[PDB]
Amino acid sequence: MNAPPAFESFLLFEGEKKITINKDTKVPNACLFTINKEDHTLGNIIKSQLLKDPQVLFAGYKVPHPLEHKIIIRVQTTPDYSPQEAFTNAITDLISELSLLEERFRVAIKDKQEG
Amino acid sequence: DEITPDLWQEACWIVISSYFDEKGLVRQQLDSFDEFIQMSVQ
Amino acid sequence: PYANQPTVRITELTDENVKFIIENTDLAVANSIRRVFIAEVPIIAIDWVQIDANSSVLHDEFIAHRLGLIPLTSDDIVDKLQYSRDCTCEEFCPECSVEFTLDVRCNEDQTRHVTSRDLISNSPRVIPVTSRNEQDDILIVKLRKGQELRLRAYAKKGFGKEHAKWNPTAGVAFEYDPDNALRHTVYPKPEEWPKSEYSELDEDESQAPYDPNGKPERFYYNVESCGSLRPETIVLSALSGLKKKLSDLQTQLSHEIQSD
Amino acid sequence: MIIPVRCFTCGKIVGNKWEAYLGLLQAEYTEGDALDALGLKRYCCRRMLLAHVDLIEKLLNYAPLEK
Amino acid sequence: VIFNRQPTLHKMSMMGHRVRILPWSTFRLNLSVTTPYNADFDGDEMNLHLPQSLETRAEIQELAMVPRMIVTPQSNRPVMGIVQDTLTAVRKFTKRDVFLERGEVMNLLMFLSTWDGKVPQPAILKPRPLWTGKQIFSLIIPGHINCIRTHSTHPDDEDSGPYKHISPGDTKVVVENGELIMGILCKKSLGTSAGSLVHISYLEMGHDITRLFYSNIQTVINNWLLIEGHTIGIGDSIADSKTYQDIQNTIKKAKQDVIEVIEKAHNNELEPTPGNTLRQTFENQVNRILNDARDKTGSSAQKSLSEYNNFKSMVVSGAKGSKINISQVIAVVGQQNVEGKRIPFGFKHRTLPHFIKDDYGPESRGFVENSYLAGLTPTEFFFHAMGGREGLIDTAVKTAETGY
Amino acid sequence: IMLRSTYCLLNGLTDRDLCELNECPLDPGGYFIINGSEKVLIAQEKMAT
Amino acid sequence: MGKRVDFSARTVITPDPNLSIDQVGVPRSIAANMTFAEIVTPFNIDRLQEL
Amino acid sequence: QPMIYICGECHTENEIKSRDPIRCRECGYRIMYKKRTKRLVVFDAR
Amino acid sequence: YSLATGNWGDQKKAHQARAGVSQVLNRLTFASTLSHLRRLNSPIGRDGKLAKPRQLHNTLWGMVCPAETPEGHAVGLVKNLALMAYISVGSQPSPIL
Amino acid sequence: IFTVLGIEAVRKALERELYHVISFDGSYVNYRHLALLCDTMTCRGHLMAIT
Amino acid sequence: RQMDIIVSEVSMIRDIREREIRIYTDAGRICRPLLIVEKQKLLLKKRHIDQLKEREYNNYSWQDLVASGVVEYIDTLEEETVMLAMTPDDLQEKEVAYCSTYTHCEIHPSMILGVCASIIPFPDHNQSPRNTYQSAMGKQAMGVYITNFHVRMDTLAHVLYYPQKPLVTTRSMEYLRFRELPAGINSIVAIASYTGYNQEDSVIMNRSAVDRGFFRSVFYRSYKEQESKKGFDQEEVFEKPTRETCQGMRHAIYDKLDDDGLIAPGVRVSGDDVIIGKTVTLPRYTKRDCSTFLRTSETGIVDQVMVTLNQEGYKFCKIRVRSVRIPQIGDKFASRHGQKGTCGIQYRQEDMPFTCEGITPDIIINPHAIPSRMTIGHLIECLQGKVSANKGEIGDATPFNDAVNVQKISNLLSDYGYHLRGNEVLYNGFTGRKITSQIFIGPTYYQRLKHMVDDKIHSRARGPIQILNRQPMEG
RNA sequence: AUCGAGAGGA
Ligand SMILES: [Mg+2]
Ligand SMILES: [Zn+2]
Ligand SMILES: [Zn+2]
Ligand SMILES: [Zn+2]
Repeated sequence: MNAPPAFESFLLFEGEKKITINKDTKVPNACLFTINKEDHTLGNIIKSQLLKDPQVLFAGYKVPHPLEHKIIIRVQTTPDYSPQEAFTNAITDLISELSLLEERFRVAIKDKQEG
Repeated sequence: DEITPDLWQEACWIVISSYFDEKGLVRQQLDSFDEFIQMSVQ
Repeated sequence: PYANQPTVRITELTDENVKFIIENTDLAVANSIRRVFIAEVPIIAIDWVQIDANSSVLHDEFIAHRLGLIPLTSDDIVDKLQYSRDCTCEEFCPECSVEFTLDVRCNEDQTRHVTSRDLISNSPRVIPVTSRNEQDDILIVKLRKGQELRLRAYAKKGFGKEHAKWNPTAGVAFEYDPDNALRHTVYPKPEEWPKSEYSELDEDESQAPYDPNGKPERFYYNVESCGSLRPETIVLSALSGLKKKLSDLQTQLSHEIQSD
Repeated sequence: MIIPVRCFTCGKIVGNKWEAYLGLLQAEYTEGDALDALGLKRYCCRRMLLAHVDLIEKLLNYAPLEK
Repeated sequence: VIFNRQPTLHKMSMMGHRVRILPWSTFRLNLSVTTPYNADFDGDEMNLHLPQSLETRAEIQELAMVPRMIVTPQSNRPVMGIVQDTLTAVRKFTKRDVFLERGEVMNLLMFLSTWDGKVPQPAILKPRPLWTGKQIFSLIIPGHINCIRTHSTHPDDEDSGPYKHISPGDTKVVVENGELIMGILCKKSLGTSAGSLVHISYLEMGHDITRLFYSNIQTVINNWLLIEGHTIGIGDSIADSKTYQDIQNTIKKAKQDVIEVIEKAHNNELEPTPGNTLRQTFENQVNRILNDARDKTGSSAQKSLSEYNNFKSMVVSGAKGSKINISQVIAVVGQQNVEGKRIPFGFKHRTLPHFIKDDYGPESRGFVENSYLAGLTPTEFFFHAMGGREGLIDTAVKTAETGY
Repeated sequence: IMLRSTYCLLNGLTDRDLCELNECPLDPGGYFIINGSEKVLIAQEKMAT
Repeated sequence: MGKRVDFSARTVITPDPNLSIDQVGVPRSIAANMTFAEIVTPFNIDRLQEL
Repeated sequence: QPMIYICGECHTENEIKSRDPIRCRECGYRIMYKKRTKRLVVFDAR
Repeated sequence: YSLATGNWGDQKKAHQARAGVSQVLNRLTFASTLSHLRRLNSPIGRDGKLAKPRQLHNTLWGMVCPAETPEGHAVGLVKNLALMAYISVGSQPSPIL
Repeated sequence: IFTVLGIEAVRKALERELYHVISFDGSYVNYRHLALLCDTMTCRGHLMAIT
Repeated sequence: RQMDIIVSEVSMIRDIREREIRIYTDAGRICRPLLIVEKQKLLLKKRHIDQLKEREYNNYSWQDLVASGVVEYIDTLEEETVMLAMTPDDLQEKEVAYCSTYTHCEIHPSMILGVCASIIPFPDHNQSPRNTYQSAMGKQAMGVYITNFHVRMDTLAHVLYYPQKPLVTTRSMEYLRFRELPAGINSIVAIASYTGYNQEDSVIMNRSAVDRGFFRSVFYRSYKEQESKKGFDQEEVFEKPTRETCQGMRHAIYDKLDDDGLIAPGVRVSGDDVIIGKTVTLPRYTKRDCSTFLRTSETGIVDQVMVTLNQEGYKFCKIRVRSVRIPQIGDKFASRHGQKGTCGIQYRQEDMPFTCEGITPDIIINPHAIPSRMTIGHLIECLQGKVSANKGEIGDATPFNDAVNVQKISNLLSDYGYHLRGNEVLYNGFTGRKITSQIFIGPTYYQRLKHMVDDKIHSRARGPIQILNRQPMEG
């Protein structure tokens, strides 16, 4: 009667975009990234990778409502840096981490199966 | 001869089982209706 | 400001599970990998049923739900198949789904077990795990003499985020800091708690001395496979899918920075 | 009414273990030892086999609608 | 919309809400606004009325909206406060030894709607930067309100001696310029009573700011409780063997004193007190032996509790339960009464066929000397069922006559 | 006729025989079928005579 | 003194920590079946024409 | 057009037109069941 | 008629007749069916607000369940047999006399 | 009290007794509500029962 | 006691102080069986238990136990003259003898409970109102109400997909046949505060478990109809209506019906659809539509269609429609301890908290439901169920059993590598961090109750009105 | 459809 399709949590509706960037006028050099059809899986890793950047002053995320399927990520950086640049570098670092982890897991399987 | 305490806790339940093997749970309904048909109508 | 250099150490590898340790990574990365094991590793599962005849004692949705939960070998085929969202065909085609037939009738007196072995596929690579060449076959329904079940299923690509039938795992054990050194748990009575299998403490000592400067490193995983994929294939798919989500997010991010 | 396919909790397949479980039980295994023989570690899967009531066996005592 | 729950007892049983469309097929309510409706989520249903004109919409917006309904004219005090999980968790959060890491603090600041975007200076900068729970609740607290309260565990002899303004137990809530300077928040500070932080927020700040205050407490504290967690199990119903054996010694006093009194009455050694017959004096004297026993065993169980105990955690926060519940779960369930008296002789001079005739002892007349963890004996079970039936009858019979 | 009573056709039937009439062997009986609707008589308290 | 009314709905209530105190979470089905008569103006002509 | 029914007693295939009293012609049983339709109902195995 | 409607009495005296006898059997779950078949009823009248007939009397021990009772307007008026409780069917006194 | 002392005495005493009933369980009600009830109950020179 | 001229149900009360001997043979006397006691000794010896053990061979039954003078039915009025031993341990010579002149003994005190209260595990560890509320709610729990449900055309019926017998049971359920037609599922319950969606008597369910069939049910609804030929003035008939002859035809399509006017089994039917096409001859000419529609907003599948003749003998049709009910937010669930609550939210397996071995709870209930309610039986059942699942048992939760207390269960649980009190370290599903509090988790028998939100949700905006007063209808 | 009855829910 009122059950949303299970694909709604991860599929995107037409005309609604994956990520939206919004100044935060609160404080300088802060942005809100509203990411649609993602959840804690990406929000947590992006936030923690951003917390590794010493030029990031604030990094946080929230799922505003569990029944809704978007996350907000707030990023504040130092004035010489940009929250968009910080977000990009965090994603790049996560990708490189996962590529390295994948290659090393392949090697570890390789070794386990043959010795 | 005597049921000792160590056996009691299944002696008793054995007894209870026998009761429900004989009577059931709706024995009052069936007995009442049976008495009504065998006696009360006549 | 840059990526971790995680290392991996696989401590057990069977056909049933993989037990490994990731070391020098963040807890968020470890938990996202754990979550992707369960929710974003695609496999093949029956997601469309057509009951042509069902005289069994289980109604049609019961049979359909039961068929959806049978694991299908998805090892090399899942990467090749498309989502039916992405396929340019009609309802079905061999590029986005796999056909199954089942047609059983109990003639003898004596109860017929319609099992996953009766699910006949058009694709030899995608078959029920129990049917793969020990463990018995998954029981779909028991039929009495005169009862009959004839149906036609289609199996599609999906992941556990849509339905648990596309979840390839049969339990993902995840642990870190087996000795409570970070004190992320606070035992009222630490002596009463059993030791972790990964604990490295003498029996007199209940938990490790508190580490003020530590964080979570060295996460222990035991990924058990339901059968559709190998456990190492589950882990490799999980890493690829998590990565590759991050790549899509990056692409959209670049467009959205561009457009401003 | 019939053995579930997956464990409700973890998703381990238990639908191929009911018949083997019963065979082990008539072979004079204890329920725990039988569950150990089938590889059900976790008390969720042990719950699935140990608490199952095979009602389908009773539903098959009725003649079907068509001969 | 107007949102209503029956029975509509007072004006807070119908309040104005703004609609938020959400997926599934239930009416989804905030948890602070459950107390005004007397609503819980065990199958309760509620009614939504949609005003059909701008006239009525403005009327409900300006008169009946929930933030305008925070303080009731019935008892000049808030009608909604902080409730179960948020209250247990804010009690645990504002303890003196709650230290938050940088990432945890940022995670909690994501859930503050009224946040100026400035991360406060941590209370501890070295060897590690650590924020305190009071430091974050200070950000939750609105405006510049000032408030003095006392935590429920505040000792009564602390305000006299030294350490009045530096409390060893972190009781004596002091909020000053909108910062929680000190103290553990609880029902006395965030509940529905008069002079609490929510009341003072409504009086000093408006209803909008107080609405945001409620929402912010709930969101921040719930997302912190995701880290802290709260539970209850068997371990919270256990006491140490010292305590058990103290309680058994107390009960065996109490029975053996009641036997003392029973012989005095049997030998006519007992004289009435003024204003009562000899029966009624004996009954008083036994009931006051057994209430002393129940109170003493309850005290023993209370003092046995740790500050990891979750029963205690929910009782200090005022979220749920009372000390008498802890006593009944751990120490002794106590005397079962029917119509304000001990169990009556429903048989011939007997409460049950398992007792001798004319047995006024504690067992016979419905004293449950066991706890709920120990388990009741069959006679205790029946007498307890009798007392509980009295409660059920009262609940089911008072309604018609109060409603009339 | 009350079901499973002495004058019921299900009286003395085995679990076979009940299933083979499309009856549940675990059905206790004790009720009437009036116009296809299963009716149960509730025992009524009264003050002894 | 009391009567049945149109434009009313009833259903089971559920917790939602992520609503403000003045919010009520409502289903699509109730909201799709309940309506509000909004007057047309040049201020709202376009929006109401989509609806 | 035929609208064949099944007997509740003897499980016999048998055709019955409208305005005909319902009675199986094997065994005279009074209760009959319709056959499963021949349209195509689809189930998502969920 | 009387078993179909539950109005216990002549159909003409449909208001002097006492309803609630002969209820529709609860077939929700097996426990509901068993309990409904072991249900007792105290015709004091739900309107009555005297608690005395609703109290759990000491003499219900072993005869009536101390717990199973509706929590609404009939609390303690609708009762249930204890498991080994058996209601006597009646007998002839002539052998005893 | 009304018969012996009069309408204002019974107004006061009725306030007192209602306050005793309300506050015995530790509860509190704003005095203006009790005052309004007791004034409705005595404004016509006799004891007006709420019936 | 010899089964002589006096039959067993005859009550014989001697009032001694007043010199009456009152003998009762009439009907309606509630009585119960009790073990007779000799000087201080049960008449029930081991020979009786031995013969009872082979009850299926030597046809030594209860009724021989009664005939042996070992058991006696005692009515309420004769209990006033009886001195009962609660257990044979009361007969045992003590340092201070309480009675020393007992006449009867309880077979077992747990027989004071009825059918629904005999389901409760550890009812003597709960507040009594909780036991009453469960005794009420066990009658709304879904299960398999009867084995031959496939042939019954009940107006309403709920059948659970996967009923389970409780892991923690009482010895009375062996006679209630609860093991054979159970009405619930053993769920991995964690009592925790997780996201706030279980506050105030609400539960958080595992979406993945629900996907695997957890507490899934099927709802069967039967529709009657009969075509009446009461007189030549007007006659009804089942037949696919037509737009040209029928007058009161709704705009709903009648294509799902067959020639005979009856829908076929296996046809998916949505709200307001037609399942029986019935037309009544008039005095849009010479026949008016009186078809049977589905009860609105149901959306099931026609399970089966039966046709027969009623008593007077016109056509009579019964159509059973089948609707799968998957648990969702707002569905009511209950344990066996009065702990009821609706589903507040459903999280997937990766969102739920997990143990070191990746066990997620099926249900999460709020700890604030325990303290005021004092349902310690819930906690003891959870702990016993953890022991039973780890041991391969069924736990014994019979009410008054001194061979089972919390300590001995905890000692058993500590032997399986678990914290003895049933607590476990859980990890946050969203972040993977350990929860600072160790959560109490284990198997507990839960019940899905008939009260589903989809049968309760209702809305109105200018619908039908009552004839007398032009006000909205009722219901 | 109306009336009544009963069983339930909060
Ligand atoms: Mg409620
Ligand atoms: Zn395709
Ligand atoms: Zn499992
Ligand atoms: Zn036939």
